[PDB]
Amino acid sequence: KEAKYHSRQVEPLGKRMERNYEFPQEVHQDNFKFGVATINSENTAKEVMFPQK
Amino acid sequence: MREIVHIQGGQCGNQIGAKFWEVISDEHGIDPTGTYHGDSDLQLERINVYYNEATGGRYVPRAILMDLEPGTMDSVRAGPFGQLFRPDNFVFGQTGAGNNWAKGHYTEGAELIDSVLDVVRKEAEGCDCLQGFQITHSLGGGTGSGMGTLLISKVREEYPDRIMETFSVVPSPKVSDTVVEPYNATLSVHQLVENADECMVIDNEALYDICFRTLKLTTPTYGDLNHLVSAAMSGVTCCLRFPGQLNSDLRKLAVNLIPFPRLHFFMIGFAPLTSRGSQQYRALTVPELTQQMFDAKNMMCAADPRHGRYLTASALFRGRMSTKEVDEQMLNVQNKNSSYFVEWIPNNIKSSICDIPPKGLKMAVTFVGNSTAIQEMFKRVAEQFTAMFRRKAFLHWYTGEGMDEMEFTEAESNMNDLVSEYQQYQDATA
Amino acid sequence: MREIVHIQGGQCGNQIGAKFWEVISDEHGIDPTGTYHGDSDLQLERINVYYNEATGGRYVPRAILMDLEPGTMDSVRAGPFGQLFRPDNFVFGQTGAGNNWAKGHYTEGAELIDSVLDVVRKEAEGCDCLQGFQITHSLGGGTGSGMGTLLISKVREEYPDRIMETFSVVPSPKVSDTVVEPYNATLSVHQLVENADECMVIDNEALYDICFRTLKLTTPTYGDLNHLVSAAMSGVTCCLRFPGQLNSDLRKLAVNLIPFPRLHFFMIGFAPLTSRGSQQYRALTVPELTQQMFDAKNMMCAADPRHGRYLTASALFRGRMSTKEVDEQMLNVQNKNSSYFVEWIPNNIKSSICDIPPKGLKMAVTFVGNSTAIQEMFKRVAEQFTAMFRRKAFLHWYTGEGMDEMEFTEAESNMNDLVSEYQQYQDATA
Amino acid sequence: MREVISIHVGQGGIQVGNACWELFCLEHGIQPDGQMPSDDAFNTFFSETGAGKHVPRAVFLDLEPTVIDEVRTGTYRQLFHPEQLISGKEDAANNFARGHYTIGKEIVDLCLDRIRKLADNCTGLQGFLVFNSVGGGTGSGLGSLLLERLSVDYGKKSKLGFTIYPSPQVSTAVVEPYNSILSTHSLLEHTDVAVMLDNEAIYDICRRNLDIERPTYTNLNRLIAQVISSLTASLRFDGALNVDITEFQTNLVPYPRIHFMLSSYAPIISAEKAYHEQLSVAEITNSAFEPANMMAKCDPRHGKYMACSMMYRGDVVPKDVNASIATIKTKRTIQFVDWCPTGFKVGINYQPPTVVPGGDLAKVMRAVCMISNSTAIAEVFSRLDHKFDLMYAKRAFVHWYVGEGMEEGEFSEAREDLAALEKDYEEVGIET
Amino acid sequence: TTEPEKKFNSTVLIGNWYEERCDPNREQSKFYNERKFADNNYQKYTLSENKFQDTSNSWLNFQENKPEVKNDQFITMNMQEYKKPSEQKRNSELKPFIVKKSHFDKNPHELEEYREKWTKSAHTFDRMYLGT
Ligand SMILES: Nc1nc2c(ncn2[C@@H]2O[C@H](COP(=O)(O)OP(=O)(O)OP(=O)(O)O)[C@@H](O)[C@H]2O)c(=O)[nH]1
Ligand SMILES: Nc1nc2c(ncn2[C@@H]2O[C@H](COP(=O)(O)OP(=O)(O)O)[C@@H](O)[C@H]2O)c(=O)[nH]1
Ligand SMILES: Nc1nc2c(ncn2[C@@H]2O[C@H](COP(=O)(O)OP(=O)(O)O)[C@@H](O)[C@H]2O)c(=O)[nH]1
Ligand SMILES: [Mg+2]
Ligand SMILES: [Mg+2]
Repeated sequence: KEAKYHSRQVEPLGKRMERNYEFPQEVHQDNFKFGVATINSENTAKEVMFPQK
Repeated sequence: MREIVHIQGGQCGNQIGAKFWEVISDEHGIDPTGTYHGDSDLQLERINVYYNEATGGRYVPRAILMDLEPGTMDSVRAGPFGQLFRPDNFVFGQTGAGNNWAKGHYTEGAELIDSVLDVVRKEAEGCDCLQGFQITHSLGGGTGSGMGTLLISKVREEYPDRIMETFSVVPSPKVSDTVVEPYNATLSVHQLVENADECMVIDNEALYDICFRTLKLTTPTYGDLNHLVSAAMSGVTCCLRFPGQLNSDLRKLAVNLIPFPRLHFFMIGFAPLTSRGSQQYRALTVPELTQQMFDAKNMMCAADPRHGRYLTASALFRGRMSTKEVDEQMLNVQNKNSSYFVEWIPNNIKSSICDIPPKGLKMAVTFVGNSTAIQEMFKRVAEQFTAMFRRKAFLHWYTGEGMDEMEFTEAESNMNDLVSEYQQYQDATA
Repeated sequence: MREIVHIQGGQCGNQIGAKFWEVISDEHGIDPTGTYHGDSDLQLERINVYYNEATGGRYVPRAILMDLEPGTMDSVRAGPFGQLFRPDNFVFGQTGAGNNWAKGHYTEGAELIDSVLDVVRKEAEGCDCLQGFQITHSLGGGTGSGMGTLLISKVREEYPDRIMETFSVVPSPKVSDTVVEPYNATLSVHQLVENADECMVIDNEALYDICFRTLKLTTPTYGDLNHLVSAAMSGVTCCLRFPGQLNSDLRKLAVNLIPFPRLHFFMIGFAPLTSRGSQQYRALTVPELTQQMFDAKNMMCAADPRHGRYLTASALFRGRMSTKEVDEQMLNVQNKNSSYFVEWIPNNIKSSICDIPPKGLKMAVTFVGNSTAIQEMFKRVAEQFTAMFRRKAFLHWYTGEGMDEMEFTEAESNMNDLVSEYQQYQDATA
Repeated sequence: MREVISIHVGQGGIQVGNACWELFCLEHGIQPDGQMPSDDAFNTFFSETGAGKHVPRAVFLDLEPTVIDEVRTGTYRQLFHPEQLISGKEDAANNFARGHYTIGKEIVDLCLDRIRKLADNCTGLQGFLVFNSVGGGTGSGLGSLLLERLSVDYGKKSKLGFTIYPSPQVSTAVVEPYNSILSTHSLLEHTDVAVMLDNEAIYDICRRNLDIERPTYTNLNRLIAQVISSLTASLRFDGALNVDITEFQTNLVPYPRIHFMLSSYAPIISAEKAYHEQLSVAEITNSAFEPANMMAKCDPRHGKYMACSMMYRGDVVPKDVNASIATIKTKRTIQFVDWCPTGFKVGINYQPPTVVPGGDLAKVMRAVCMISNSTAIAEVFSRLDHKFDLMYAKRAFVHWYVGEGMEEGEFSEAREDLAALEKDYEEVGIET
Repeated sequence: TTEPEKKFNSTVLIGNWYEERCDPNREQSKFYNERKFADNNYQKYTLSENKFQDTSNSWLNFQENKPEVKNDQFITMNMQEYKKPSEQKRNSELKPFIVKKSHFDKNPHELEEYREKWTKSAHTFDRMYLGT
């Protein structure tokens, strides 16, 4: 009954301010890794030359 | 006969050789297990070029890898095509050169070189004969810059009649990797110019420029650069391995490329490199191949070549093409770029042909042109070196293992004299 | 099968012997009763060395317990494992000794010594091929040094072919446990150097040593101190009861550790002894153990081993360990401590390897050492003797049983001789 | 075949090292019991027992029993050796004279005995990482002597010090400036390199990223823990291009004397509102050199730059690094010293960073750590100058230094040491 | 700074408290979690047991509690190297550098995956010679 003082629901002790948003639970749960992207790997490194086709 | 051995130092040389051996193995049809799996008879005719044989029928590469630190060699061994090498050949220290020439050339390298020299002597004496030494390394790293040059020096002091080929990736100022790069680069250049029979520098700046502009694949990694260096490598030795109409060994290349004793620096370029989006679109023809292999952008170094006129240039065409087309194109180009060719050495383009092409494509061309334009890299390196040396910055280490300022003065003087003598012929007229 | 017999006298001898049979009881797999509940076959082939056989399959140790007072005997059977010992003229008196050496050797001891030699002859002849005798007793105690030694003299007179071993605990000046203590010790040393082939000294004062400065237990009790002596005692015969690469029985040690007839005094130690605190974080291997054995603190005798030099030493390695490391460590330790080893005798360290370590451990070593330093132990004991004799203190008590002062001077006469003779090798040069 | 000796002295080093070890433990999956639940990476900061658990290569030195007793009784009591936590009985009482001349002597000797034990166990020692807080007495006194002792005992091996200097405006003691000037002299002539981590800035870092207004010393200590990991990331994990400990003062020490630089870490954005931004390397680097990322209270803008060695950890392809160098150079706000036209040492690694469970940080896939040496570092030493000058005029608190075994003149001589160091910095910055 | 003699029932941080507490036979071992490690009175209604250290009973023979040591402690070398030619495998320790177990050896499938994908893949040799 003390948290909702507008001083406990903000400015906590030893933890980030609880700005309650909602993550998309389908991701972010197991190993979702922030970031813009994982430097998407392109097609081929070597087969570009020596076409093998 | 007329066989060649491969000894490499530093991480850069280690990687480059690890890729070149894979390229050659693919070309000859060697599978990772070491047992032959080629198809054609000519796939085996010249297996003496780079491979020795042990009991049981498997093949091993005649390469001795040397690196002062164990991480690079350990990583290289456990990956693909790491089991072909003889572990007895491996040699390394346990300290780490720390990018310091003093450490890599006077204190640590001097003691560490004994075993490497012994194994090199054994390998050289083992087989029928010798024709040259091809060495890959970088002038910017301490361990390479020191041990590689010292090994070349001792090798020349021991063998006076065989040629030596060395490739170094000089540090272009735009993209740098070490603050003390100019010091070791200039000092190694000095130590090499006096005793290097052949050197063909490859610039990573032009590497990146080409790997962006030509192929147009957005995010190539180190693998692509290493490959292109290796393909350029194989372009110069395919002649000694396969038959044709006009063979040309490394000594012949020296004969047709080096006008004077003090001029043994070359810049190369590989073609064709077609973008995945257009490979079906570009046509395969001698005029197009020649136009590209003379294209400015196709060469491996950022030093602008149009800033001077080639002293002499030779090319090793690969594949089946009528010699007349090559000769006619060479004549036409020599006429069309007269201003870009010196006027006292007529008929200054060399030709060659090989029958069996590379793996999959039809016509392949490797370019080796000693252009007066190579002045720019040394000029920029000297420009940074003079400023770096005005305040003796970072000089206390270099003096901390016995090497004094007199050695630096001598090295800088030699490099500047080389630059002056190299610009001398640019203004020379008949 | 070259069996051995254990005879203990006096309180100290009985207590140490009580635990000694306890440790061996567990290793072979003997229950507090004597029905086999071990696991492997290695614990029955050589179970004849210390244990006989009887009807019903119960194993009963061939031990002799002997004291002039009943208190000590009643206690041993009182605790667990007291059900094993033979109730058989099982010698005990009803007069007590009262810390009087003369009392235990001439009047009171003599009237009972005849019977004890009767049974000892009985048990000894039981073995097929006798190996030797081992006796544990005390010098500062009445019954032990006095009545026990007279038994030592008799045995030699009847079986010169077998060798005798002892585990002699002598008082140390620092820790005080008796006032007439200095006398009875000197009166006993003379009587062993003439008959006993091997003597190993354990100092009750020292025994805290490993206990408090290395083992680091706040309240060790006499129960704890007993094992340490027990730990070393069981390790002397490591090869005699299990297979191995290099079997080395007791007789080997005598010729291997006693260069001269009258320098058969050794000091022993045990390792690796590590406190309950760091039981897990230290590695047990050849390098670790070998450094602990020669540390001065670890040795079981009050004398510092760095005040002189060694002549011979024995190492009984236990557990499966590679031979090369043992030999290399032995040589490495020898050279680095040249100043501590006499010069005229070369190769003054021996090795031995058994096939099985004690239960609950992987590797273990017992050290048996001869040092010219052991002179430091007697001088303090002898020094006390001279100071307290000029007043004939306590003399009248010893003169009441017929022992005449004409013999006390004789006893001290040889005591110094052992000091002088044993010493002249501390700086003798060939 | 490579390892490092970790020496913690003083509470400041003890606590910070305490927090960092949690970060190290998770990175390799070593449980508190020491056993591994389920390649040769752990060798760098652990020593095998031959069979079973693992032990850390560290030795804790302190005088006050209380702090260590918590370590010897905490949730990680089962990691260190029982006999490597040497301790004394009497505290230094924040009087440096007690930690170097009267009391610290009786336990400094014990340190060398244990250390030579670990080194003997080691095979290829590379260097030392010693933590000492200048504002902490016990660390201050024992920091100075140890560096002198090690140099004579070992010689040419390198060493770095993650010191914790006082804040320009925030203060914890009242005599802190005195112990710094004395201690600083001990480190200039015996330490090849030192790192600046003044606690004042770290608070600023906390507010502008995490949105936290009651950080606790565990929160402050956590950030440093990741900073150390960045420097040693290459020594133990495979990568495309590595940078070694010996290759730190090869590219970060213009002259023997000038051996100080301040580091920064980023990006630091937790799961709260980190999703809303790209975190691409091109933009991550831009945050690197902003004045708000300086983990030390100084104004890089006040001066030029000598040479900055920045090591990346993550999935950054090497190419995206190159475009960064071009972007930074063209900028005009950050100006380089004249006599080092190229001074960027580029590092790359593959293993991404870790997150301690229940902490403020999140798990971002890209991480950049900067160790930059700047002429602005003279500001920190210049500002402490007035603190020393003002008090010594009236010799306040001096009377407790003369009576503990320290000569009065010791204070006077320290004045020249900092005076010369300030003069040299301005001397280097002048263009030719 | 000298070693003091035992005075206080162990549990205090006074000298020689680490070693003494390690003893399992002592009742002091195995203390209560909520004793210490207590954030607040109400978070956990009550205590819990955790145990202290993991040490053997008798100071000597401290290697007990490990079944692996028990298993190998009762074999002989003669029984370890000459057992039988049928199913005897080497046990000597080689150099780590020679047992790297290259990736190709790690996963056999990738070994055969290579080759046809790269070896003898649409190569042209039809040499332009009179004889051939
Ligand atoms: N990094 C870090 N530094 C701290 C912390 N707490 C205190 N300090 C610093 O430590 C300095 C003083 O040393 P302390 O750690 O407080 O105590 P100490 O190390 O035992 O030194 P003494 O007081 O002489 O015993 C202060 O000026 C603080 O700047 C902390 O939690 N983390
Ligand atoms: N082309 C190419 N160049 C590399 C690679 N790795 C490193 N380099 C170059 O090597 C230079 C540094 O050399 P260095 O590592 O110090 O030489 P070392 O002392 O032998 O290790 C850098 O400027 C890079 O450009 C690579 O995989 N490919
Ligand atoms: N280590 C050890 N020494 C003991 C023990 N009991 C007696 N001693 C030693 O024996 C000496 C006294 O021997 P004493 O009782 O007179 O022998 P006794 O005449 O046969 O009864 C003392 O100085 C002690 O050092 C014991 O349990 N352990
Ligand atoms: Mg024999
Ligand atoms: Mg403190």
